[PDB]
Amino acid sequence: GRPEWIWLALGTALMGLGTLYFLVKGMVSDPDAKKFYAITTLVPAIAFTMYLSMLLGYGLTMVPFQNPIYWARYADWLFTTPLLLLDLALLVDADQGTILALVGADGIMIGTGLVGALTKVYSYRFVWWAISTAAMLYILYVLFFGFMRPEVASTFKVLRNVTVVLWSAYPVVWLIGSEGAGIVPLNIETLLFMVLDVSAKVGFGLILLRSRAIFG
Amino acid sequence: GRPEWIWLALGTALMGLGTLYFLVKGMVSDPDAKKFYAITTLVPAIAFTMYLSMLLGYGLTMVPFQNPIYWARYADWLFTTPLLLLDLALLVDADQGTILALVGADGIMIGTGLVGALTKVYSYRFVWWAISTAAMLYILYVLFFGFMRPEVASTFKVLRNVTVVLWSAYPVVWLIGSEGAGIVPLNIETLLFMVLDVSAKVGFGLILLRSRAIFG
Amino acid sequence: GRPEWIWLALGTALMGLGTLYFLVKGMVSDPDAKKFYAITTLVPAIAFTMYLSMLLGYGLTMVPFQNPIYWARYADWLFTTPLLLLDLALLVDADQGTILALVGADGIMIGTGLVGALTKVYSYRFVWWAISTAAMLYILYVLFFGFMRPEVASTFKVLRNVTVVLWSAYPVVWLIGSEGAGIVPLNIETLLFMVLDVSAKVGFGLILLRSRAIFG
Ligand SMILES: *C/C=C(C)/C=C/C=C(C)/C=C/C1=C(C)CCCC1(C)C
Ligand SMILES: *C/C=C(C)/C=C/C=C(C)/C=C/C1=C(C)CCCC1(C)C
Ligand SMILES: *C/C=C(C)/C=C/C=C(C)/C=C/C1=C(C)CCCC1(C)C
Repeated sequence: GRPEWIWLALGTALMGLGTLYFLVKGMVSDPDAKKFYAITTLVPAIAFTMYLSMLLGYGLTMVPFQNPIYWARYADWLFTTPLLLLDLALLVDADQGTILALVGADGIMIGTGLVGALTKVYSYRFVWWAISTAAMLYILYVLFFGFMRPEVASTFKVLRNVTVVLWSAYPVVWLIGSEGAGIVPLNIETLLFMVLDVSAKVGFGLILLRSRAIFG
Repeated sequence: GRPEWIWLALGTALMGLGTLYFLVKGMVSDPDAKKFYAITTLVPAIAFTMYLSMLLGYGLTMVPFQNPIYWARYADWLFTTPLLLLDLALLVDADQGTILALVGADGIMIGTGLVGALTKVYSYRFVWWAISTAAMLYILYVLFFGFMRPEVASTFKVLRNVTVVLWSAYPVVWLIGSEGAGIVPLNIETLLFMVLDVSAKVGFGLILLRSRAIFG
Repeated sequence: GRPEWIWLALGTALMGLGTLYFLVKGMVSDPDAKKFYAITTLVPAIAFTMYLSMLLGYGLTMVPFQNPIYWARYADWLFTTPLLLLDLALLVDADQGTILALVGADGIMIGTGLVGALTKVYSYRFVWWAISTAAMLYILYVLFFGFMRPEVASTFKVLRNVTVVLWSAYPVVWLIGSEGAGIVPLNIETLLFMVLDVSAKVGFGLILLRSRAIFG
């Protein structure tokens, strides 16, 4: 019924297939590699469920500021974005202190994202967007300045670059889409997030899980 | 007022008493044993609070598909089921990678359980049930195939068998009860969950905390 | 508009400034010290966001028992109180078992706090208050009886004393304020929590982050 259904359906499909691929691929005894397979398989598994929830209409609510807001995205990102950061952190043997900073900053990013998404005073939505963007920028700063076997170095560099590029798109899509200024229709916005989500999840995992960096 | 009150009241009582028993019993210097006492005491403490919430009417909502759904169960299981899995994982010195898989799969199980519980399209409730059951089955697979001092071996075998049997009952009760097909009345369903919950929590803890497997 | 706005605004300001101070101060290579800076900076960062949410009206709901309840407090405390306990636990090199007990007990404290805050049967609100207070008392007991370099000893003693005093005020404020008996107006209650929150967060962090106890 809703025009964006096609992109929700494809996202569900692609997340589903990616999960099954990583699950089959991970069938691995090396403790380190097992950690990467676990993190990297859980990511699209979670996204699969949240995409499904949006397709079926459960992960959608109306916010008066009567705007269709897919809140399920934030339930997804609350878990999947810290997991993706753990993949990076583990590659480089990050100190626990740096892990907590990343995870905590990420929680703030998604939580303020959600508050902004659900806020009924239009102008205040963008205050929450700004705070969330600050947390994102802190995360990007830590990834470049806050942190090594050569193969770990090469793979970390690729994944970090992928991360900086894709993650930076999210706040732009939100600002111009139905959560923000409403300059890009919900249908197109759903498509953008779908492309970003699959790349950031399945794309990312493929690069990581095909590299020898994950073995001790 | 509501017929199931008696089973909510007994569950609250039994969870309460089990918590106090484990608390008194744990009054223990061995680091390993302290970890088991903590996990195993927190479990029925959480369940106590969620049983209380249901007795008092706070953990109950009406879902139109006007069906009384005790959502408090899922707030309980979200924390207590991973904790029970940590008890198992620690016994056998599981690799962190295997722990994340178990915990993550468990989160998916309960989260999709909850979505199914609260879904307003009747047919879709059972799609969520199926996904949750898949996650449960993955958990059971890991417990048997994804993993040792003899006393650890004996105790792990008992607890794992208890786990496989009791946990497998939960999806059956849900399917036939008020969350699913509505073939078994809410009153009887509440009783089944109460028996399962106490066994899976207090029964489980008694077997674990009386074994010498918990000491290094 | 609402009289308590001034205290929400100052709390937001003070939490904001404290976060920036700790962030600048932490600009530190020692792994141990990094852990303390992370925990201690995240704390007022979270509180900043939740104070903002209350100022802007998002973190407030009406509970019929038509009472204005700031639920945002509990979203704050759910994360910040375990973090503050981790600061203490790490100082003294607590066993993981003791950490889980503290964190778990803290989760119960805040969760039952929230249930009480949102409960529509007046008398039952204080049952939840009593359970939460029991969990708090268990936490205080562990801090004194459940647990060392001299500088670690001195700093831990100060922070623990600060903790026992400030934390014990929270249940009293709740009982006499708008969540409980309604003997102290919401405006004054908001002020009390603001003073307690800043002391418990910024005060606490200043004492910790100025001590040499945080370096290995
Ligand atoms: C698989 C999903 C991924 C990698 C999602 C990343 C999402 C973000 C980095 C979102 C950031 C946002 C802001 C920085 C501002 C407010 C809007 C958000 C939550 C989209
Ligand atoms: C103390 C509580 C325990 C051990 C609960 C275990 C609960 C489950 C294994 C529930 C499983 C479910 C499914 C597998 C399908 C959907 C319905 C659920 C959530 C009951
Ligand atoms: C920064 C915030 C801090 C340190 C908050 C501490 C809050 C508590 C210790 C609250 C305790 C409560 C009870 C013990 C009973 C019910 C009411 C609560 C949640 C305020």
